[PDB]
Amino acid sequence: KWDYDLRCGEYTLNLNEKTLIMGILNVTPDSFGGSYNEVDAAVRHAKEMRDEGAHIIDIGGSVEEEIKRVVPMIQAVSKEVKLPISIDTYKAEVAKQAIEAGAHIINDIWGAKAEPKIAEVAAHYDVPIILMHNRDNMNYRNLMADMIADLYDSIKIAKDAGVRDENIILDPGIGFAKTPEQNLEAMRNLEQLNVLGYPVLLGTSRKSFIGHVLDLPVEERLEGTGATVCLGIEKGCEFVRVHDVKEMSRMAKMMDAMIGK
Amino acid sequence: KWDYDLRCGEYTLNLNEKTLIMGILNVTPDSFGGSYNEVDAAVRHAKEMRDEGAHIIDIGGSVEEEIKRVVPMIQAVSKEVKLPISIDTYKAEVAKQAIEAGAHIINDIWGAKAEPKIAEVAAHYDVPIILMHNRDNMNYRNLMADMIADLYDSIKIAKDAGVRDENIILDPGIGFAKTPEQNLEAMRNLEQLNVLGYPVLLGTSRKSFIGHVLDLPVEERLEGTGATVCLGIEKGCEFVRVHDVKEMSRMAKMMDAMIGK
Ligand SMILES: Nc1nc(N)c(N=O)c(=O)[nH]1
Ligand SMILES: Nc1nc(N)c(N=O)c(=O)[nH]1
Repeated sequence: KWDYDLRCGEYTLNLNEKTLIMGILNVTPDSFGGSYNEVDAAVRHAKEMRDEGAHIIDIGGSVEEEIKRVVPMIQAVSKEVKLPISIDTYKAEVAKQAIEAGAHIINDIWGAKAEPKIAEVAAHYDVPIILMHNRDNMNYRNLMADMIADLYDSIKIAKDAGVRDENIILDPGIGFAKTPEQNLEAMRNLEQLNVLGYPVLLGTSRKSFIGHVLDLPVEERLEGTGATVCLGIEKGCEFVRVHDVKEMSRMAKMMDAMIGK
Repeated sequence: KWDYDLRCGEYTLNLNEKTLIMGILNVTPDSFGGSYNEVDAAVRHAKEMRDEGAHIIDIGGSVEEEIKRVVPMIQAVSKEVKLPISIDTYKAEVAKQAIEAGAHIINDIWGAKAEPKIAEVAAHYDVPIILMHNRDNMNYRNLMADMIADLYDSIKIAKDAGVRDENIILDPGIGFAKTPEQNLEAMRNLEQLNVLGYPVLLGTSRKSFIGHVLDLPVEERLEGTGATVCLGIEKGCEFVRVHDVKEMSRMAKMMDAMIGK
């Protein structure tokens, strides 16, 4: 199905053998970047997730401030944990610094629209970039049609910046610029993103539309996240972005055995 | 989609609004049927499951011995918990007694093949009956083709005994007469059972094929059962048979919101 591998400098991700788990790194800051408690807690937690089945660690970010916070964690983590690191920013300068600091993948929630020059940063360092569906409004003529249109406007910016098709991963942006009923409608029609020809990452972990259905606080969302990850993998997605790495690695793995991936 | 309701004497199950959860009643016997600890523990546990989202309680069974064990639990539970009770037997006499004792549904793991007269018991009391795929051997020419053939031989016996179409629920018998690879193949092709025209119950809770994939003991099977319940509901099934009622009710419910049931 994929005729290539996701190349990440030192690490390669095969896209055929299994659903790839992206671990959401917990970034509780200190009231005082760099300091000992916040980097140490980020490392212990990247290590926990490596040990419970994560294949990528996702590290989330006032511009020079964002860099001072995030660069030290990428250095200490890339050092101490042997996994690819994605950097969660829409700022081109923050992205430049992160890959320089040791990050492998750009994770952009504005899909190169926030700051187009980010795609030039991906182009140059030749890293994979995740383009997420997002928009600054919620006026959908047709939810899925508009979604697929908007993602395509992202791919045009990425490609016009030098980005190779093989470094493009797409993401439906569940929980961004979508009512809770539009979120459930995007889950129900996720297979449509496949027509675009690119690997798909789903990020649904703990989000309010799960609590809208279940009527449950954020710490009570494990089973509902499970259901989204499963429908996700059944609908074709290549990665899932989760906080609960142990549980979702097991669900992912059972789904894989069944769907025959 | 269903143009009728599952009629159960006092209780009716609507088959359209939600995936129906069947709770597996825990039947630890006493070394001495009827006695106080075993009926009391069965009741407390039927009550727990009623409170965590179960819609049916499934009560599982030397023939006169099976009846002395199971009749008292059906009396105390039907009394103290206001849910329909299915009776898990393939013996016609055990089934007769159970419905007389207050049970609403017959749950037959031999699909009227073990003892054909069970279908006469269903016919007469006019109760729903679950016909499970099972066979005393494992020589499949074509797993799904043979499955659907064998289930049809069950429906013929049921119907020839007087059973109305509307009292027939089918079950693919995951974990019966199937290698672990055939179990995963039946999960992957579950939607085929829909051509037969009947509601489908899935029972996958904690079964060794989950541990074959995950390589995990029976008490470590929650996430893998979750994955089967989800693929199950996505593939069209109307009921799921589970031990972990709290967790699977939440998964079921999230899946329902998404698939649009
Ligand atoms: N790709 C991606 N990045 C994020 N920061 C997300 N936030 O939830 C998401 O769903 N997807
Ligand atoms: N219907 C039904 N009854 C049982 N006793 C089962 N056992 O696991 C099952 O999977 N399905």
